[PDB]
Amino acid sequence: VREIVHIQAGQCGNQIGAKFWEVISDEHGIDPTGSYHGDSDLQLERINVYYNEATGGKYVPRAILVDLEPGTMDSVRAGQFGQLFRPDNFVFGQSGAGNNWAKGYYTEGQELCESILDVIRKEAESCDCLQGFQLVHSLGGGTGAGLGTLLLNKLREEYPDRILSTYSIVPSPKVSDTVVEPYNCTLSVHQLVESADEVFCIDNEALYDICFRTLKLTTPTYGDLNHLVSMVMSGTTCALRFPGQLNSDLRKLAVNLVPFPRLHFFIVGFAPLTSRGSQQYRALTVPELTSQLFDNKNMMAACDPRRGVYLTASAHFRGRMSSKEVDEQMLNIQARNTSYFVEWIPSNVKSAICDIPPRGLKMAATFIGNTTAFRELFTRVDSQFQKMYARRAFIHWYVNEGLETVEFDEARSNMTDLIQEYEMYET
Amino acid sequence: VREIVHIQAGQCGNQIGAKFWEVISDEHGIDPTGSYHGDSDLQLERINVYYNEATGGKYVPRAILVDLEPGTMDSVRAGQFGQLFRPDNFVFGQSGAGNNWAKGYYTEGQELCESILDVIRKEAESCDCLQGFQLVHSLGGGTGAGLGTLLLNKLREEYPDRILSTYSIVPSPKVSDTVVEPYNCTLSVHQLVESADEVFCIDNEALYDICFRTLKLTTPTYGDLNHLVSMVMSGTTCALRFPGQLNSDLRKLAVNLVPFPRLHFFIVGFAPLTSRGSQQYRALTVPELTSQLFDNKNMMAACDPRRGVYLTASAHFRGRMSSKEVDEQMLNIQARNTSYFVEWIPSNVKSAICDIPPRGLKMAATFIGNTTAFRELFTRVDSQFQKMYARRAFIHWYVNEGLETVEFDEARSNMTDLIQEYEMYET
Amino acid sequence: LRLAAEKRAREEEDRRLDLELNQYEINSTIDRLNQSQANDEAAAANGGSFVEGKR
Amino acid sequence: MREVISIHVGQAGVQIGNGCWELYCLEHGIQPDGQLPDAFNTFFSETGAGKHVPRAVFVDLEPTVVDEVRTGTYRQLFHPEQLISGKEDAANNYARGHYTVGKEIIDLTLDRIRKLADQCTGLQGFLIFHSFGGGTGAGFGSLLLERLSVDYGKKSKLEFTVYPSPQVSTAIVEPYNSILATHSMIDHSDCAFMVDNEALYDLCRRALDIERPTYTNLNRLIGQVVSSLTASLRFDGALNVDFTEFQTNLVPYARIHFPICSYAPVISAEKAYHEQLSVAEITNSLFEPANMMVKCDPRHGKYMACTLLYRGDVVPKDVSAAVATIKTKRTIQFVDWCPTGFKMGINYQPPTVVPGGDLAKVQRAVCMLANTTAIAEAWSRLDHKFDLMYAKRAFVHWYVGEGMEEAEFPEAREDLALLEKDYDEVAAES
Amino acid sequence: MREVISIHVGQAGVQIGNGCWELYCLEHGIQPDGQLPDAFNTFFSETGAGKHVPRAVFVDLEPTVVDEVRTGTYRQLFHPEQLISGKEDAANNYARGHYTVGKEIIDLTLDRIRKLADQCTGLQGFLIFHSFGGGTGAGFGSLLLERLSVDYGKKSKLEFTVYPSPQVSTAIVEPYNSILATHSMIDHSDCAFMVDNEALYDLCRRALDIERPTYTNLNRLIGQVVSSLTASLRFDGALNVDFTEFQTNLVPYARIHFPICSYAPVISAEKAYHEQLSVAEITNSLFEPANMMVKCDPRHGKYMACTLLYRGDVVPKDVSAAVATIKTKRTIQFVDWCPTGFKMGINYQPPTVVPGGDLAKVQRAVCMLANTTAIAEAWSRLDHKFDLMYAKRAFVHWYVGEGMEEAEFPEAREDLALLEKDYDEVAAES
Ligand SMILES: Nc1nc2c(ncn2[C@@H]2O[C@H](COP(=O)(O)OP(=O)(O)OP(=O)(O)O)[C@@H](O)[C@H]2O)c(=O)[nH]1
Ligand SMILES: Nc1nc2c(ncn2[C@@H]2O[C@H](COP(=O)(O)OP(=O)(O)OP(=O)(O)O)[C@@H](O)[C@H]2O)c(=O)[nH]1
Ligand SMILES: Nc1nc2c(ncn2[C@@H]2O[C@H](COP(=O)(O)OP(=O)(O)O)[C@@H](O)[C@H]2O)c(=O)[nH]1
Ligand SMILES: Nc1nc2c(ncn2[C@@H]2O[C@H](COP(=O)(O)OP(=O)(O)O)[C@@H](O)[C@H]2O)c(=O)[nH]1
Ligand SMILES: [Mg+2]
Ligand SMILES: [Mg+2]
Repeated sequence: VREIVHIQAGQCGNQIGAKFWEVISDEHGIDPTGSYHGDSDLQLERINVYYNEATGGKYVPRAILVDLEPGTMDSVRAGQFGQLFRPDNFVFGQSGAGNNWAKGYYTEGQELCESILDVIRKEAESCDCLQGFQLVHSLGGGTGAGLGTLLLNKLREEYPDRILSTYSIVPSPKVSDTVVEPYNCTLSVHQLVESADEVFCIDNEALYDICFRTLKLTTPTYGDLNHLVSMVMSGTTCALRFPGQLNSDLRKLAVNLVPFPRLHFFIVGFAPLTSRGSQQYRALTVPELTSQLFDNKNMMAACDPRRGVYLTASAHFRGRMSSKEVDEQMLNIQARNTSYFVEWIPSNVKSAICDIPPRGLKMAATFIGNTTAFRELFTRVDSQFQKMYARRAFIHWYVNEGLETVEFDEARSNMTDLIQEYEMYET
Repeated sequence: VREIVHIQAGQCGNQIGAKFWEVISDEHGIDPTGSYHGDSDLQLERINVYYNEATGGKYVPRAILVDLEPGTMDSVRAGQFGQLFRPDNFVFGQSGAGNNWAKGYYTEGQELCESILDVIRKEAESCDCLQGFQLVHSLGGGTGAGLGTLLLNKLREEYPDRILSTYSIVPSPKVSDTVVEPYNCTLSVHQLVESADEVFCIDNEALYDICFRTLKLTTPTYGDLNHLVSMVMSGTTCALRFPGQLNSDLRKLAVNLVPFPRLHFFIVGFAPLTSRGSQQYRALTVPELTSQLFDNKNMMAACDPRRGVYLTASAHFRGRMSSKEVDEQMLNIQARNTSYFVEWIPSNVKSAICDIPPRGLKMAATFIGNTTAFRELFTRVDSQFQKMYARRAFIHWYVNEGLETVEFDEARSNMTDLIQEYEMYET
Repeated sequence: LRLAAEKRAREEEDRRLDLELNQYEINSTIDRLNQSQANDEAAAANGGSFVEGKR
Repeated sequence: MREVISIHVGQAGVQIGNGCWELYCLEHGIQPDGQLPDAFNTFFSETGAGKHVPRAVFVDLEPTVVDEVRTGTYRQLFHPEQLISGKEDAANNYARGHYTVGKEIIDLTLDRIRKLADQCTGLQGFLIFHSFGGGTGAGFGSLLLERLSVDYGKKSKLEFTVYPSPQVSTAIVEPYNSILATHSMIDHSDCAFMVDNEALYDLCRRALDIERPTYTNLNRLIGQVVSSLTASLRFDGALNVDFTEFQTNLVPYARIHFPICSYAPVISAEKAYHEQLSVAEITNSLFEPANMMVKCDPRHGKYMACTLLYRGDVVPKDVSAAVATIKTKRTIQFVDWCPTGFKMGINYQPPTVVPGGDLAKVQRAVCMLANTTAIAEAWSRLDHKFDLMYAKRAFVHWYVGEGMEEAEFPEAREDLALLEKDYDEVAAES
Repeated sequence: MREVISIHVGQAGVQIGNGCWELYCLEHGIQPDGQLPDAFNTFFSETGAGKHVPRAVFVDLEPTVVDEVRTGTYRQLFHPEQLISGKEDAANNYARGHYTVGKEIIDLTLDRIRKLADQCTGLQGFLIFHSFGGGTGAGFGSLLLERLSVDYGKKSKLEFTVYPSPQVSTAIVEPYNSILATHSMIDHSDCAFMVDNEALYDLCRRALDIERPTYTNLNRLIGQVVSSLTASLRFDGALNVDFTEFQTNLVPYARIHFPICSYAPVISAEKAYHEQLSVAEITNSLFEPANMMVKCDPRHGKYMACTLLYRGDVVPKDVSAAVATIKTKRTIQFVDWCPTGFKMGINYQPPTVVPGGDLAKVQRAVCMLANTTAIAEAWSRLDHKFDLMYAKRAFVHWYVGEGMEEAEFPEAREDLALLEKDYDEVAAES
């Protein structure tokens, strides 16, 4: 009884979130019509974490979907599992997104803000207990980036104690789908640092790299990319839903990995990812997972850990496995790569074991780590933003909405200070 | 044995009452021909409250129909349940309504009033006991607004002890169907404040908003709006007709809800309402009814409770349910939202339970509240009256009936004093 | 012991009659008279369209 | 022989009485119709042949609740003269149930209760049931006691009243009604026991495993207390306690008479399978704050004398060890000028069960009536609730309009303040 | 008779407990349902009918571990009151389990342990289990001990805790919890036994023959030590040792109480086929650093008083020869003011083997409890780890926000610092 409320914003959030419920529904065993047709009693133990039950044996997810234009919504209901969601949690506007952060924050955000909060209030106050919320959005756009940050303040004001876990997609370095991304990403960062507890950062380029290097997919689509992200979201909350030999929920993760309030940005990775031809050669052992997780290529964010130093690391294991073997690997990897860890924190690796694995896989692992390599990703957007801002640019589109030019300077100042903060703690 | 006399005056009142008898007759199981064909012995326990029995098993309602022109009387005569009423109870004039308050109150009202009062007298004196009266009328018209006040003063003169509960519809804030309503409503307010014990205000606009938002009805005719309002009349007096764990009649409600002699205007609501096809997504329980009742959108009057504060509130519950569940819910909603309730009145929420819910629902609820938010509505009509009165304008049509200009100033003076009295008690 | 097993039998019976509520969603939707079905009343046939005013 | 008269006033009284007479009839073995398929005479009269009739008077100012009994199964048991119904209820208004409406039916009521006592050769007390918040429970109940004091004099008049809960409230005008009825109760009543719904709800959820109780389940709990309370007059035992013994043993002064009640063991079938429930355990269960039927912490104040009643195969040696063990509890405070502190009672007739019941089939049980200064915490609560409303004259117009004088409002406040002074002065140091 | 109460806290305490009760129920001859197909009174009570119930309480702030017992095969054995589960765990935060969440459930637990002590006619001690790094194990464990100290006082409260390993670690904030809990444990506990997972991993792989163990195998090893520890109170023996004797014999001062554990023979069933395993053999195997359940070499320090427990076929003559031989071994040191240095006990009942068990059916086995200065090595490692993180204050903000004042952080460091030099003075000789 540690319920979690799920919020999806924008095109990125709705498609990632829709694929997310396909994963969980099959894990728990819920038919797409919403009825339980499962195979084990353990599934119905703690389905209350994510679902409400409609009288009749029909289970409804705790999902709230937000967008400024209804185009993406009807694409979700056209999906196989779209009938599952409650029709009244569909909250959408009747205006173009604009791909504009200021337009989403000031003009269309305020109109939708009041309606969304009450929809949040229904699901937040319908359960016996509430641990935290779960936000899925991208930062390069205007809808999820703009309105997502505004809702993040209101959630913090009303519900300070609860865990505001957010998952973010960062604009890519090489090829990106929007010109004005440096403006959108820089402004959004100010709200994430002060409001949310936990932030996980995903880069689209690394998702492509994993597909071509490891999975050997000849033609990857956005379905395959979004499938990888859903696994990490599934893994983190698995400790809530199933029994295990060593439990670790969200609040344990925040306490251990976060040493200071502002340093809470994370990278993730998932093992085992097996090539379709290498399956016959790979013998699944616990050390085999350890190799994939700490390998730099497996990281879902295009920031190389070797260029920085680790502060904390966390690994989650799923399946029945030896406790000695898991604990020995954390010692082994820590002691054999000592140059990448900070001296003034001993035992930088946290570990956990959960008993029930994903379907088809007899053992799997999840990795969450915090490192100084993030200075790379923020320096990237800062450089592009400066040149786009030294001369004025598309900026007039934002000024005509109500945003003041001083907000950009404040946006860069806070973003710059977080870069220096990670510089200091490397020493 | 707590009989109640029902009077229908004007177009709006007549059609609401016509639907209102369909609700009762189905709930008791009386054939449209006036004969009993029901299914439970409990229906015949206390049918005497609303009906008279004609020798032969034919049941006749205690209804009196009033209008100034015969148009609506013929409309009811052709209705499905038209034959139910007693033909001698149809009293009407032979002149146009005129949409004039002064004309209805002074010119045509006096000749009709002496006959109407005697029509009341046969039914009021025919029964073993008589607790109160029931009137349905509008407050923007010429017949209901004017003649309803005239009969209310006379009924108070003859029956001082009885509860003169009336049901009124207020002119809408955005779009309304008459040019000269502000004159009509202002003049009627003087009478209702001093003579009627209980007044329930309902707005047509909130009825439409409930229709789209919850009922999804694309084209709501006047049948749906009157049926929704008919639910509230049926809910309030249900405690007299059926047994329950905690009885609460009209006088119990007056003493509880009304703290001072002049603050007795009420806002009403009902739950649950069925979203087409979406009812399969909803698990109806006692906590779910509580969510709708204190949801501000389900209020039938277009005055926002959140902009004011509450003084007293009352909820009825119908069906076999837990008494602990009811009493815990009232406490929960009062403790979680302390800002909207007054300190110098503790336990602002009254509760009650009835055993037999209406047909079609295994449980249902009724909400009645009294709040300072009525100041929004009375400011509306006072403002339109003020800028119309300064120019004089349409007064030309009321003066030629015998109404002095001094009555307009007196009517505003009492109306404004009522607004101030709500202002002062907010402290 | 017996009274405990008897007690659980009563609860299962009570939940069955709780789950009956799917019956009265049928009435709520099938309620055409109450115009949750949007009847289009009063014989629209273009000779007239109306029998009862509000209809 | 020996006999008690039961009067039920208002909904909260008659609805409890329905549960009490179910338990009483099934315990002795009388069918609901009044025939048979001993102690019968303390609660019933034998009309002849093979039929029995209770000693009860059912009264409420509105006919809905009473007509349920007239149409229910027990319609064959009662004598129709006993079932009295008014016309229109008191609307939760004290003035309406005392001054205007109450006096319309009081003299009809008093003839029946007096008539019922003529058949009663050995009367020794009365049992009267109230709800403080109700208009009829408070307004008409006050008018009833005022008359019975002169009608019968030095006969113990015991009451069983539902005291308003700290937070759970169903009437807005509830704080006004309790103080007005407090003045009339305090002079005439011999002793009035306290129960409240809020503690019964939590008790009915924690010990008895019920997810969502109703008023029905709470009523069976109260019936068990009265059945254990009166069992000394009906069944054999080892230490009989008469009605008059409660009057002297429990109350030290005239105005400190209000006790609180407790019962043990209240347990479900599955837990009683695990617990042994001997004499030592059940005695320890009584003194916990959770088992108190009034949601007031005894640890805030101190104890005066308590009375203990045991029903079952209970041996006197175990009883003495239990209370001596209780006196070793340093968390339990007793007042120094009551070093005796206790009266005991033992009876052989075990507790009795009901079809469709909630309780376990235990071989022994104990019932507790306790007098404590802790309930002074409850009065200061109710006094404060009254102060906010009357400071702004919140509901005076309704009461004054129905014959009540305003002058009673300060006077009833004054008497309560004297009661509040009397309690902590009693609890003061030796 | 003579009883002992077992209390289990957190994930480590609970799943150790169901391992222990699996052993005890199999050993005594009772089905998991509590029926039968003696010394029952030491661990069990007899309910209604011939059903038995453990004297145990399971406590945690999160329901996952407890609900495993509730749906498990042993579910009918326990009384549902004994299984206490919180709402949300302590998140490895000492402040969260001590101040904020711990005080939400502390008073509910203390009633249940006290109520279970009423059935304890001859209560002589408690057994309490912890894991130092956990929030509930440390934070709620300290509050439980602090309250229990004033409740009972002169009763021997023995603890059985898992000391964080020298290098194997699963929590980063692990040093913070151990030191803060250490200050609370040192004043209130009578005696607490240290074990660590890292040594139990090495023993269960080297001596006992398993490639890849889990926590399940380790918990069974712990159950053997407690089973032999309490065997003196249950079954016959030539030299009995009560709980109170362990308190006096082992600990020289108030603060130096912490002993370490050892057991012999730990041998797989194939290896047990080779050797006779006489009394001298098992005594020699006890003292090697490989068999120690705490991964600190005693050769770094010196021995004060040691307690030896023999079970099975051992004869008192052979014991005296064995201990005399061990005194001749010059790889074993003793402080000069402990010339006696030993407490020995002999019991006749051999250990019990388990279905799906790992150990062999050996008919003579020995257990050792020894207090050594080699434990001072462990404190320095833990103290060093605390200082590195505290210098830059890596996690203070989480603890302060959950009700802790910062001033407690240096205090627990000081109290540990005194204990560190406390050990050196005792290590000196004159
Ligand atoms: N235990 C129990 N309490 C009840 C029951 N019915 C009502 N009550 C309590 O009675 C209190 C209020 O008193 P009323 O219900 O108004 O009783 P009354 O004396 O008849 O008052 P009127 O109806 O106005 O004449 C509430 O707080 C309820 O908790 C019942 O069936 N059992
Ligand atoms: N020997 C042994 N140790 C265990 C076992 N399970 C957990 N531990 C140890 O317990 C420590 C972690 O603390 P927890 O067991 O989770 O104790 P806790 O009080 O429940 O911690 P919270 O989850 O915060 O409540 C780790 O060092 C583990 O090594 C077990 O089954 N056997
Ligand atoms: N990983 C991933 N990225 C996506 C998906 N759909 C869109 N994107 C990318 O997300 C970025 C921002 O999307 P956008 O439409 O601006 O989202 P919004 O403004 O918040 O509604 C674009 O560059 C897209 O290429 C998806 O399904 N998965
Ligand atoms: N709810 C409801 N309102 C109506 C109906 N018919 C008319 N009205 C409203 O009632 C208001 C005044 O009615 P009116 O015809 O003047 O009543 P009159 O006083 O008898 O003449 C108008 O603004 C209408 O919008 C109806 O059937 N239902
Ligand atoms: Mg009443
Ligand atoms: Mg725990």
